[PDB]
Parts: sequence; structure tokens; C-alpha cells
Amino acid sequence: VPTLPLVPXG
Amino acid sequence: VPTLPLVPXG
Amino acid sequence: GGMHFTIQREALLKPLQLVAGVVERRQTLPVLSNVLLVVEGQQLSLTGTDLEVELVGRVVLEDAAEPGEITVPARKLMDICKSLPNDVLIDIRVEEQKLLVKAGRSRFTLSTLPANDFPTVEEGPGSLNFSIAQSKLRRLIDRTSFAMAQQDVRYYLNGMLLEVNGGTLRSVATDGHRLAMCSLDAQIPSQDRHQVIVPRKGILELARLLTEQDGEVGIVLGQHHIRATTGEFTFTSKLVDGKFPDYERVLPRGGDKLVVGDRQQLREAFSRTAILSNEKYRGIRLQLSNGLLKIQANNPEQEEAEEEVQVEYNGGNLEIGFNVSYLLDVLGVIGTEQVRFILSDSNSSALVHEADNDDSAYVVMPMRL
Amino acid sequence: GGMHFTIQREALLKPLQLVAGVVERRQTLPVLSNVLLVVEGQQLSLTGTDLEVELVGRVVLEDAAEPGEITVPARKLMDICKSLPNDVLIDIRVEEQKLLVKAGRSRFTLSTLPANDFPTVEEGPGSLNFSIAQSKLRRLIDRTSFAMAQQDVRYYLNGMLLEVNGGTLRSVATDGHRLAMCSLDAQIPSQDRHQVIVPRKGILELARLLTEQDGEVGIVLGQHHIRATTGEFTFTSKLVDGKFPDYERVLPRGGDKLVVGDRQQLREAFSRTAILSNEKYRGIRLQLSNGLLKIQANNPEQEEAEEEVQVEYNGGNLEIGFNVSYLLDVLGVIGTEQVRFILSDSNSSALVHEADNDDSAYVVMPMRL
Repeated sequence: VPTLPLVPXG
Repeated sequence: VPTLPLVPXG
Repeated sequence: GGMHFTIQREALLKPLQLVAGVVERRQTLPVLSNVLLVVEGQQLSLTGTDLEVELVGRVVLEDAAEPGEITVPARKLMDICKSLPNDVLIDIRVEEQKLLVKAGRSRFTLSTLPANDFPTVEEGPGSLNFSIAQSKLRRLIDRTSFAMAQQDVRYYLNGMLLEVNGGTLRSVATDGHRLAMCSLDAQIPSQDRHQVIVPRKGILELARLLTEQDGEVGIVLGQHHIRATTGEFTFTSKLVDGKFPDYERVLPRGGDKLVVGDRQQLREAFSRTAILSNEKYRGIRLQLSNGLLKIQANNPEQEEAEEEVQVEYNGGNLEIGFNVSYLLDVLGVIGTEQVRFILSDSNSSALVHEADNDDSAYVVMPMRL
Repeated sequence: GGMHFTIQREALLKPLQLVAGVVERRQTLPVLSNVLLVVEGQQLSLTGTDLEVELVGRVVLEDAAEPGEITVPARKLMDICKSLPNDVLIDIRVEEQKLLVKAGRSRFTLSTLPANDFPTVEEGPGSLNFSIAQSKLRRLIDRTSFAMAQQDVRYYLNGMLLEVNGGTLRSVATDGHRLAMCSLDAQIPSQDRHQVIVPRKGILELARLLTEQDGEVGIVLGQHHIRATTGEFTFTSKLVDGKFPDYERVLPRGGDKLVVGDRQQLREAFSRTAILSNEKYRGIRLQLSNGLLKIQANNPEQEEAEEEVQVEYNGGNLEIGFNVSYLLDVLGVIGTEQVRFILSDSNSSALVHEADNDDSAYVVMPMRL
């Protein structure tokens, strides 16, 4: 379950 | 808080 | 050849929703979470159980149908069946140990358990059976079901009494603080005398099934079960083990204080003044004078609510206290526009009737002030 | 002389219900459970707070009114006010340290706390303020509010971004797995650049207030608070401490796969096949071919659901998996009858637009198959 490319966070 | 005259029970 | 039939969505959803209703969610043993589908001739029979109640619904099949029996998860089947578009035709058949539901462009594959995993109801012969209008049997349950006790112990309080006496069928329900009873006559012979105590969960279920406002149901009363058969449905329920108390000795006898009033205006005033009554006990105070009812309630914050309601009352003066919920509950089922209260003194039960008939009677114990 | 005014029930219930809404149930300190009533001139001002939000509503008083200020339990007042008959006139005044509510034959006595127990909002001056149609500001929140994170930690994820840039106001919301954003223009000058993060509980509340379909609201953005003023109401909210991430770098860039389809038919098919998807992950599989979408879902019991939906699609072949709830949520807020999907590959986010405009944009991350 991949996340959106939030930096940081994912 | 009284109950109805059930026998037994009250 | 294997089980295969074809059914409209609305044709299947009506009984499947009811049958699935008695099927408990995530039981220990998996078969008990399934509905039993049986095709025999041109008829479909869906059966669900929780080991206390067994509901069976039947649908005629308009198209061809190769027969068989299998069990399939009730909730998933019903969820699937309802999620399909209106009026579409559903194809249901068994392949391997799976149920194949196709309808339009949608294809579902459910996992089945064998028909012989489903428990059979070990029901014997009736000790008395009759027929009665669904509306009448529904009225008996609904006019009194609110007064049943709410715990789960296998005791008479947590169920409704159905009593056949003379030519009249009678429902009685009580939780020790209030009582509700209703009585109507029916085509039962008069030499008959027999009682059964239907558990709370079961009798509320039976009332939900008696929806054909002009239909007829066949009741069978046995030592341990009760059968309701409406041609569309067959409801079966275990009974409560034990004798029901002499409810007659609970009806009050010496009421000289008749109070006639508007059903709705009282419900609205009781409910209104209760906002400032005690949250745990919910007690209100009735203060009866000539042609007047003064309602009062107050709570630990020393907040207080009064309301005066004009009523018909030409009796003595009386101050009496009640659990407001017991009153609102009785007022909830009163069908007439006027309601009658029959009080004696401040520490004795109240009797409530409808305006124009005494077929249903309600006893409500008061609170000491 | 003491505080005394007279108000119709519907006149009082409209703002009192809203104000009481922000008042938390059974707070530690009692005053925080009360609404603050203030009469000054011919106007009534009801104020509620939870120390994060402060809502103020105003009513004109048609009759005479002697002024004053006091606080009274919000819920009880509202409960009382709603329980009264339609159109009746309510009399509210203070006697001793009690509030006296009389209306018709009913009399209520509530316990008050002084007006100076109520906390004042330590709000400074705006850094930017403008006006915008209530409908427009409501659209920004509602078209994106579903995508906010749901935990309570004071972090940007658990709130909505309101960003003023150019002449356009923009809402942005994301929980890390999906993102929603909406953008409209307004009478804001163009040299303005400023962001605020409104917490989830607060911004959902602000949307509930923007009900005048043709009204106008005055927004004020500060370092730590945000003010909404609609003449009937004044909503004030603390902000989320922290900078909102560069949400632009989350929008996908290289989508060669355009999928146009019916909004409702997709919502119905996604929801339908999800019945047999995994309860925890709720994953479904999209299988795109020429002019076709094949939806598939299956669960640990090896049950399976497929559905084929005809769609417009003249791109390559693609197999991609999604959390169905994320899809249904996006479809929930899509206003047009057709919906556009912009996919690249199986491991890259999907972009969803309405049919005929790009004012609102939705990004949904997929699941690895």
C-alpha cells in the first residue's frame, strides 16, 4: 500500500 | 422504586 | 445436472432479506451464517436459523428450474441481491462447491456448505393450532411488546405470554415495573386452555413478518415451539421454559380517580418537563386537582420544570410520581386520541386504557416521593 | 432591572441549535457547557465554544428587551426550546442566579453561571480579509473535505488548506493515500499570497454554516485564527500550527490513459463488486482494454466478483488496483454525469476530473497487485 509522494510522509 | 406485586419478583 | 434456477431480483430480495435477518453475523460454526436454498419442483425455499428461531420463505419460480439443495452465506447473498439493478433477472446455479450468481454484466462466486450441514428443527406435534388474521396477531404483539423485560436470562420476564382462553387470544408482557396486555377473540374453540411464553427476540421477529395487512396466519402451539405459517413464510421459535405468573393479580382494583385527557398533549408535556428531571430515575410528579394536572420535574442541579395541562377530572386531590419513560411508552401505543388514567393513591399502580375500548390494558407502578 | 427579552420559538431555535452544536457535552469546567446570552439594545447574541472554535449567532428582538448578559446550559436550553409548540412566544429572564424560561403553560428554571466566566477569544488583526459567496466557500470545503486525514494529532494532514493565490481561493486536503483540491476565483487582490490550515472539526463546522444559498460571507485570515462572518453568524477557529506540504508535487504528470465513463454506473459497479473484496484492504482490480473496463474483487474465502462496464477508452492495455472506498469517495463528490480518469501505469497515481471542468481535481494512489 504505497502513498502519495509527500515529503515527509509518503 | 416499588414494583408490581409479582410473586416472586416484586 | 445440478441446482439451477432463474428469478427476478425483487422476487428474491423480499424473502431473502427477511430470512437473512434471523441469521446471526459471524457465528462460530460457519453453516449457521448461511441461508439454505432448496429447489424442489418449481419452488424456492430459503431457510435461516440462529438455533433459537428458524425462518423459511418461499418463492414460485416462473421459468424452468433444475432442482437441488445447498447453503450459501446469507448476508453476502442478500447484499449482492440488493446491489443489482431493478427488475433484472438473476441466474443462480451450483458449480463445484461454489454458488454462481450471474445477472446482467455481473458475475458472483460464493462459497457453499452442504445442505446436510444445516440443522433441522426437532419440532413435534401441536397441542393446539388455529388461524387468525395477521393484523390481529400483530396487534397483540405490538400493543404490548414494549413492556417486556430487556435482559437475556431465560426467565419469563424476557418474553411475551400468548394465552388462549375462551374464544380469545391474549398477549401479556411485563418487566416488573409496568405491564401491558391485549386481548381479542378468534376462531379458537372454547374448551381450549393453553399458554406459551415466546422469547423477546423471537416474538418481535414474528411481528415483523405479519405485514400482509389483510392476510391470515396459521399458529401452532407446542410444548417447546411455536409455528407461524403465512404461506409465504414459516416462522418457528423455541419457547421460554417456566410458568408465567398470575398476571391478573397485578391489575389494580380500587381506582376512584378517572383522568381523561388528550393522548398527544400529555405525551408532549410529559416529554417536555422531563428535560429537567433526573437523568437516572427520570421521575416526574403529577399533581391532580379539579380539572387540572400539574406536571413537575427537577434534578440535582436544582433546575425545575412545571407544566399545567387541562384535563377532565372531577375526583379527589392526588399527588403521584412516575418514571416518565413508562408513561411515554404507554402513550406511544395508545391508538385513541383521548386516554384514560385510573389512579387510587400515591403508592398504588396506575391503570391506563384507550378512550373507547378496554381490549388493551396497561399497568404502571409509581415512584415514592 | 435584569436581563429580560421575548422571542418566537423559531426565531430562537435557528441560531441556538447551531451555537449549541459547537458546545461539547459535559466538559470539565461547567461554563464551557453553557451558551452565553447577551442582550444589548434590541439584539440577542448567543455564543458557544469548545476552546478551539467559537460560534456566535444573532437575532433581532421584535418586542421590548431589557438588557444584560448571562450563560446558561446550551443543550438543556436548546432541548427546551425545541420541545415547545410551533410559533409560541418564549419569555426569558434572569431571577437570582437562575434563567426563567416561560412559554404558554410551561415554566423552566435553568441554573446559570456569570457572563465573565465565559472565555473571550484572544484574536488579533487580520493579515488578509475578503468576501466570497457562501456557496463558493461551501463548494471549496465540500468538494474536498472527504480527503482529510481522520486522526486527531495536531498535524497538517488532519485539516484543510485554504490558500489565496492570484485572484483565486483554493482548498486542498489529503490523507497521504488520496488528495482532493478545488479552486475558484474571488474578489481578492492579486498581490496576495497567504495560506492557513483549518482543522478538520472546524472546517466541517464552517461548511455547515454556509447554508444561505445566495448569501455572502466575510473571511479574515490571521496568524492563528480564521473568522467567518455572515451577519447572522460569526465563526472563529484556531489554526493548525505548521506548513502545508507542496501539494503540487503530488499531482501526476504523465497520463496517457484517458477513461471517460458514467459517474453513477461506475459507483454502482465498484460498490457492487466490493461485496466480495477483502474487508480490511477493500482492494479491487481494474482491467482496462479497448472500450472496456473489467472490475474484479476477491477475498480470502476465494469468493470472487467480476463486472464489465462499457466505457470510452482508446488507449493502451492497463491492469491497476485500487482501494474501492477511495474511488467511491471521489465519485461521491463528482458533480457531472460523466467522469474522467487519467492513468499512467499500474503503480502510479490516478487523476480524476469532472466531465466538463478542471476546477476540482482528485488524486488517488493505487494498490500493488
